[PDB]
Amino acid sequence: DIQMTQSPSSLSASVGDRVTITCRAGQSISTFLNWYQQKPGKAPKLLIYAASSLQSGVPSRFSGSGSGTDFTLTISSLQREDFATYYCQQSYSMSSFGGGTKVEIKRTVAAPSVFIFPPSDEQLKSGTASVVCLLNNFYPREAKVQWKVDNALQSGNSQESVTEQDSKDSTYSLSSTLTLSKADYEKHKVYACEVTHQGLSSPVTKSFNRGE
Amino acid sequence: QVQLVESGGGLVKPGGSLRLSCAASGFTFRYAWMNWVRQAPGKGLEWVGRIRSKTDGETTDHAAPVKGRFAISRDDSENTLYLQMNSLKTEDTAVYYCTTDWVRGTLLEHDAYDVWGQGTMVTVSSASTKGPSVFPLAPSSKGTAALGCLVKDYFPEPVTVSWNSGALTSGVHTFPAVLQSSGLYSLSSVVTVPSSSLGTQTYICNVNHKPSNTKVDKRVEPK
Amino acid sequence: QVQLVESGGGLVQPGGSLRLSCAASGFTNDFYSIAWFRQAPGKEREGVSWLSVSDNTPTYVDSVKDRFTISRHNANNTVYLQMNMLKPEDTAIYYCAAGRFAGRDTWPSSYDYWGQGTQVTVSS
Amino acid sequence: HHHHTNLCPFGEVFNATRFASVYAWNRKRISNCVADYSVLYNSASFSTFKCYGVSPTKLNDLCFTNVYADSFVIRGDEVRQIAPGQTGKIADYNYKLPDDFTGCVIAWNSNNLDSKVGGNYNYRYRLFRKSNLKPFERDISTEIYQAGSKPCNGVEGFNCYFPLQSYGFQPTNGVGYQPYRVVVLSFELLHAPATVC
Ligand SMILES: *[C@@H]1O[C@H](CO[C@@H]2O[C@@H](C)[C@@H](O)[C@@H](O)[C@@H]2O)[C@@H](O[C@@H]2O[C@H](CO)[C@@H](O[C@@H]3O[C@H](CO)[C@@H](O)[C@H](O[C@H]4O[C@H](CO)[C@@H](O)[C@H](O)[C@@H]4O)[C@@H]3O)[C@H](O)[C@H]2NC(C)=O)[C@H](O)[C@H]1NC(C)=O
Repeated sequence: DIQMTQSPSSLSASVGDRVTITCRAGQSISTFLNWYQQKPGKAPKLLIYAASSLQSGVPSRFSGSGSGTDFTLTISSLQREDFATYYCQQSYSMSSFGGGTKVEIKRTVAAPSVFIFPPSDEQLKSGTASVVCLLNNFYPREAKVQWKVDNALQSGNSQESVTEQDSKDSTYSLSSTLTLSKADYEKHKVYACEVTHQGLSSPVTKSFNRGE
Repeated sequence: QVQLVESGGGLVKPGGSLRLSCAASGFTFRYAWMNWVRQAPGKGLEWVGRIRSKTDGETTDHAAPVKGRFAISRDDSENTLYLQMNSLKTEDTAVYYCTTDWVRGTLLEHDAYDVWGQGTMVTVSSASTKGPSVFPLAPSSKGTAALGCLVKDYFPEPVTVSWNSGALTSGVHTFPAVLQSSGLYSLSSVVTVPSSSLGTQTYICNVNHKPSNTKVDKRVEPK
Repeated sequence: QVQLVESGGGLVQPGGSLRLSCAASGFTNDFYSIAWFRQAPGKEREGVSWLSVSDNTPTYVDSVKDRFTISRHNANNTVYLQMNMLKPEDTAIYYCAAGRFAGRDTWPSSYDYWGQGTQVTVSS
Repeated sequence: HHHHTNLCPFGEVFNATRFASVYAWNRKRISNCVADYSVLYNSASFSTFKCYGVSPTKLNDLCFTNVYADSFVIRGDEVRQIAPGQTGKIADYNYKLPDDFTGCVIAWNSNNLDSKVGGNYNYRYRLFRKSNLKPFERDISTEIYQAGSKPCNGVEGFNCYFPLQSYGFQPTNGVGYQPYRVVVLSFELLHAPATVC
């Protein structure tokens, strides 16, 4: 029930850098403080308990310090897989977590691989067309996807989804889904997505003609 | 092999009730303290409550957000931890974890969660369940090709998608769902494969939506 | 066998002095320790001064640090507590205790041998 | 850096962030280092400093074949049981000193480290045993203890109880019920003419 104020909520760092995260308590919590690491889609993993003691089997580059009201989690030299969100938890009165700190890793620029998928005939029987544009294994995260139908620039009928940063090659992947009705879909021939990204000297356009 | 497995949970109406189970294995259940921790989609961890071993009193504590509406019980005879949720709200939508405390022999650090479960999803909403339609994302013609599946128009969260019943894992990206304007979720799962294996290897995504008891195995062939 | 005989208390005005004495008899060697416990009206016994005899090491609590002096006269086998600059706070029943060890302890239950204490009262 | 002349790592023992439960008391052997015990003996940090079979002042003047540092946490009323010739739940079933103990018993109040709002139940002690501990014996078994003549069959119940009980160290406890940290230094001396050492 003690407020745990964690900082910074996000930070960017490269492989080998030295990272430090802070938790400050609204009152002394002695050394009943633990640090957890949560990877995407996984449950949290206990790294450090009793403010300083390191979990059996956790790499040595992790370390914690602190007592009373201010605590520190430190990564000596960062690694690729160390990418995750970190929460601190006080175990003094009841149990409360910190806001969490998302540690974003950095790497060299990587251009996306762009694929386009036509709507399945099984879906066209249902009366809706979904066109999927895939941007595979790129960095940094910023990317613009432009849907063009017969050169008409689309807005209002597409959604994107971005993967959490890959724990191995440090890249992202993006999925854009353009959705038309069957009747609207069958009025046009050329369906394209235009990908602009820092790793591309000029925008890449992947397209198809409906029915070929 | 200390293992915790949560069960129960899914879609439940606002103001309704729901009870979660947590199956304990690999350790003597009646001597471990058990805590519930939840995490809303895209938000942080929130402690729900705690119950001590019967040897230490079997006393319960609950977090302020859930006090008077959630109850933690324990059944040492079945090695099961329970959480009875009542008067549920939408802010109660979260993945719920059961955890046990850190014990390495004669060493002990209570309220340090070192064994977590996989978590179960609880969605509190007035909407109705809908099973997803699964469509192939076929590898086109125009060294490495990409194919996938479209898990469209389902509710509530979540779905799980594998490839070739778990035999295909390398190069798989299963994207986080997006909430469509129709109030339904859509999700894609894609995988990159060599172009030389499109005519001799068969790829099947296995989409599983436990909220609607929907199981779909979808074969993806080049167009 | 082991017996602690106690004397030296009385009434004094705030600021005066007073000399307590603890006579330990029945000890085979010098390997024992003496402590002074005082019991304010209603309070628990609290130690204020210690003396490990075998090594001649005194110890005081901060509240009497520069006002009390503990010593032993090897001839009469008696430990003296010289209480100077007495304050009304010091009013208590002062006991002397003993244990078969070299050192000091804050817990009365660590001392096996006691003597019915002398009264010390400081007022005007 | 490491050299046989560096100061003993007494910091690792006295200032450790966590202590062992008294039923599973820690033992740390101390070797290849130099120590000033006269600095430990005169420290106000310790409320309990009692040596047995040797005077604390001359610890620096003597030669040892081995020195151990045993540590654990008990409650305040139990500190008097960490001494030769004592009985009680701690002296009988957790940590026993021999009648010819050679060394020092050191203790300080650790309420500000080991107490916790709602109770710190990390620290535990053995409550039931069939027989008393031999000196310096350690029993860390958690087998169901059998009271009555009926067998236990590995489960708690009628006349069959778990052998360990947890302290509930709360900051507002009475001093007799507050946690105290204990270090027991025992020595094995060199057989030598006193002329040497
Ligand atoms: C258990 O821990 C306490 C507390 O130590 C605190 O935590 C430690 C982890 C570390 O961060 C410490 O810095 C911190 O205080 C120890 O108690 C401390 O003991 C030291 C040394 O005995 C004291 O610091 C000293 O202060 C003196 C002046 O008052 C000075 O003489 C000392 O050395 C100075 O002089 C030398 C030259 O002779 C110079 O080279 C040094 O650089 C230094 O200036 C030293 O500064 C603290 O006052 C004590 N603090 C408290 C709270 O007690 C304790 O020793 C330790 N016990 C064991 C067994 O490990």
